[PDB]
Amino acid sequence: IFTSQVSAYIPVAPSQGVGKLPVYEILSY
Amino acid sequence: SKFLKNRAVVNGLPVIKNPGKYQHCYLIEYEDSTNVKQTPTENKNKQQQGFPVYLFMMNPENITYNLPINYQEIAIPFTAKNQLNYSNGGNIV
Repeated sequence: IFTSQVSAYIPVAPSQGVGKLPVYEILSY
Repeated sequence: SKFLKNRAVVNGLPVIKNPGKYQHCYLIEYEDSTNVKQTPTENKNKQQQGFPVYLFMMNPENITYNLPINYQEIAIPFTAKNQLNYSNGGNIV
């Protein structure tokens, strides 16, 4: 004989920009 | 009952020749079942000498063989029959 045991269950059902920045230097190249 | 016996099965059985003398049964150690009396008189110091363990003084009047075959019952509800599952064969007594 083959016997089966099943344990089962039922789940419950259902701004423009930033303020301040450090000063930068810009160098045209 | 030689008028009701099935001749089909009887004719297929081997024919045995009657032996010379009144035979007596015995118990012999297994794996000694094919040796033949290596010596005239038992020497228990040695083994496999082909001598019976016990010699019957008188033959049995009848011998009974019993064999149960181990099947298992599964009782499933609301079924007209139980499930029979083969377990094993069993030993002859």
